Amino acid sequence: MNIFEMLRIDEGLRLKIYKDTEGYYTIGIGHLLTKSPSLNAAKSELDKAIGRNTNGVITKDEAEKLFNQDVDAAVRGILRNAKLKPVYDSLDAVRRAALINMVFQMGETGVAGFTNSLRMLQQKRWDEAAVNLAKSRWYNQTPNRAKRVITTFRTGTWDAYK
Repeated sequence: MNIFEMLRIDEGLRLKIYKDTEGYYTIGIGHLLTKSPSLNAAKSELDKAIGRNTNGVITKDEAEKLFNQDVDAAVRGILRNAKLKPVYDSLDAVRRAALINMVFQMGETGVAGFTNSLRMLQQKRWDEAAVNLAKSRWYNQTPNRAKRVITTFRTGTWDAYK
């Protein structure tokens, strides 16, 4: 198990524009296109992302290309963020993947706002951090995925994904 397989499990794969859990236009492996309610706006974002005039449909190769970019972007987002980088640095490789997962899902700014949870994680108070992470809109809107990520933070194992 690794961060790519982990996120493939949590995000799934769809080759045509669709709406994610928040109702936002998305494609591929959880690649958010826009928060705009306009499908045309979403299609324009897609054309720009891929580099060609699409029909709202991409290939698997193109989906995996955006995925690679997006995972790299989540890591870059962590490392340039002054609140997230120290937490990431303090973590083992399995829990580092759980933090990348969170940033992939809700963005650098979103995760950096989890101040109290981040502190508990850096203190390695795993059960307490797990309880704190669940006290969130994130957990309430996507509880099964949040549970998997939180179990990964709690145990430092891949038990939730195997």
